[PDB]
Amino acid sequence: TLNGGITDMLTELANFEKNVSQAIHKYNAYRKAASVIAKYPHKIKSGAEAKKLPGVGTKIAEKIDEFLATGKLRKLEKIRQDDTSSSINFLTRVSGIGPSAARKFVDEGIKTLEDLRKNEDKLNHHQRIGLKYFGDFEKRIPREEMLQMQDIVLNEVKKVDSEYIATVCGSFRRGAESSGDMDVLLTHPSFTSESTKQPKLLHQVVEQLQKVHFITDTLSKGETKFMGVCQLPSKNDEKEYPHRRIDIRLIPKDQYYCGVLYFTGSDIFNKNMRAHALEKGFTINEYTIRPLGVTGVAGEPLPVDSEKDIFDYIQWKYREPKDRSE
DNA sequence: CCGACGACGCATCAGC
DNA sequence: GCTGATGCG
DNA sequence: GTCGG
Ligand SMILES: Nc1ccn([C@H]2C[C@H](O)[C@@H](COP(=O)(O)OP(=O)(O)OP(=O)(O)O)O2)c(=O)n1
Ligand SMILES: [Cl-]
Ligand SMILES: [Cl-]
Ligand SMILES: [Cl-]
Ligand SMILES: [Mg+2]
Ligand SMILES: [Mg+2]
Ligand code: NA
Ligand code: NA
Repeated sequence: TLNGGITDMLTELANFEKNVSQAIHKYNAYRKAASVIAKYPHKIKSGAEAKKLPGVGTKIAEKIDEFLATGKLRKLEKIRQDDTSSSINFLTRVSGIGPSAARKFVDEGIKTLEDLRKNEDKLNHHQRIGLKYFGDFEKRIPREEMLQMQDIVLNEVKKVDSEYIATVCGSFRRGAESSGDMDVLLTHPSFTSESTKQPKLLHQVVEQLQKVHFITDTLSKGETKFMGVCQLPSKNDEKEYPHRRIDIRLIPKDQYYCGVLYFTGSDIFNKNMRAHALEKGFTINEYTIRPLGVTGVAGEPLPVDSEKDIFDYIQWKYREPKDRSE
């Protein structure tokens, strides 16, 4: 990767601001600069060259100059030395521990993996599962395994009701050679924006995937969103596969294209696109694109029959999923 | 200078 | 119990 | 932290 040293430094700065400083706009600003530098097709030679890119300003250009000249950033060398920041940064790597809980735990003297294991009684359900699979959740998923997982989910949903449609989204749909988790978009004709003609539509799918021992744990579960844990079956005498994170989102069937646009991401791509929509006078969520009125209040949903229709409303050329990895 | 920075589901808690 | 705010994702 | 107006 052409500018990997720079984008790694900006990512570490972003994480510092989110986890330690609890400065979410600085977190998003460093992420935006790292994203625009990541796609820049030249090896950056100066901070001035980088400042030409949108989202890189004076402060980050100065940090890039320091990094290019020395290979390091003093500000980060200090943060890495700092016990409190280091402990907080670590604890947020556990799923369900965010910046607030991480600082609370560090305040109570809970600062290592050992400390967490000893104090399991102070964790909520999600954090408990995140700790149990801390090691597994740090591993990437090879695309070959993503394909096996897709084949299980799609076949088990079909067994519940052949009218379900399950689509694997996220980085998988963008063509990534490895993924951090599996994201599944689910639809069923009995659930539309107009009516819900069947209860338990997500529940029945979750139950079936549990019955065949694919889903192993639940982090959170409502009528439309499931967050949990899953695992591929292994063969005789084979080492078990790592446990993996799985997210399932049931979307109204008539709102599939807004839903698949949202669930394909990337998250930075959606933020860029939704910000552009606002500049163009629309608001986009996972259900609808609506116009903004003279006062800025959302109007009625606009008709959408393809992902491209949403790009057309905001005057963007269509971008295939593989070109949305921002 | 200075306001705005994407949009939302589920879990948890405070206050009533 | 319900409603609203906050955390986390 | 950055940017548009
Ligand atoms: N704050 C966020 C977080 C995520 N998503 C989205 C964009 C996605 O593509 C997606 C699926 O979520 P993931 O967190 O699982 O991210 P990815 O699938 O894109 O990458 P990976 O899971 O490989 O890390 O959620 C979004 O719009 N806003
Ligand atoms: Cl901030
Ligand atoms: Cl460094
Ligand atoms: Cl809506
Ligand atoms: Mg994903
Ligand atoms: Mg996910
Ligand atoms: Na710039
Ligand atoms: Na976390």
